[PDB]
Amino acid sequence: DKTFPIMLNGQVNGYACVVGGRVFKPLHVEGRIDNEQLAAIKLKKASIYDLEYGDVPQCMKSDTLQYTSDKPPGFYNWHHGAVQYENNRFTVPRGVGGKGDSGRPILDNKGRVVAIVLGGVNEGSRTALSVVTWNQKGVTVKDTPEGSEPW
Amino acid sequence: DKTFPIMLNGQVNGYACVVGGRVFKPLHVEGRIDNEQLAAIKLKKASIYDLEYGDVPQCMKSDTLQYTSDKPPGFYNWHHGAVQYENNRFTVPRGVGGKGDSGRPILDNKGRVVAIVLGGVNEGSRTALSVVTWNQKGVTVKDTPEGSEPW
Repeated sequence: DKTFPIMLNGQVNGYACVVGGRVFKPLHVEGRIDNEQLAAIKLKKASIYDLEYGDVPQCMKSDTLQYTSDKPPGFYNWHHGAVQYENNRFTVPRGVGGKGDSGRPILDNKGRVVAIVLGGVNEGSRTALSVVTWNQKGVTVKDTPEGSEPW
Repeated sequence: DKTFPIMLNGQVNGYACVVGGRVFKPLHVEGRIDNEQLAAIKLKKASIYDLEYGDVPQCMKSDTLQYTSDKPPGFYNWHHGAVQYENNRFTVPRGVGGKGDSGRPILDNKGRVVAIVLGGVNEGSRTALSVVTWNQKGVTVKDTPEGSEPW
């Protein structure tokens, strides 16, 4: 995958993934993008989903396909781990989920983008993440667990 | 198959397809057909649906069988390559998409016509084709991409 990151004062603060139809960048994290071809994309504020407007040129758009709703309880790959659950997120091994590394998509076996992470730093021995998703009919619904912390 | 070129001062500036029941020829092109039995065709103008008068008799009828709706997203036999999608045209690579080759049919695995190209010289790194499609029961739909120049 080719998801360009957000650089704030030398280090990283988030990952602004590129999905066909709408480029995603969480407004919870800050910093400037460093792609000069994507630097002219208009920064448009949106709702509590922390969404950036998709003014992507069409030929380098839809390079990353996106999984629809009715997602199974099957096996998914996280970029530093693995998760297996349908309604909420499964237990993840600890250590991952620190600070300033959110926005990385949760993929599937076919490589389609299923979900975009927003939180999930630490929630005990079993780690559950606050993550936007598609519920049943294409409704783009965010979901946080109890006592969640932004990432 | 059986598709005809349109002559304009000795050079090719379009391709005319024939389907069982009615012939086809794009509106944006002009010239003379390359057949004596197609020289008596009553030419007429139409809307962007690209409707021509198929007044050919029984002598060369039943040339290309029409493909119905419920088209699968699989392989399709383009003349200069292959197209693999249903909702819109698959991103064909560069090089193809020149000029003067309008109206070329996109065939199937069983030699059945399913769409007729109209435009899209260049979109950038990829190339989207504006074709005519049949939506759900056989109603012909003209589908176009953003800013597609006729071709």
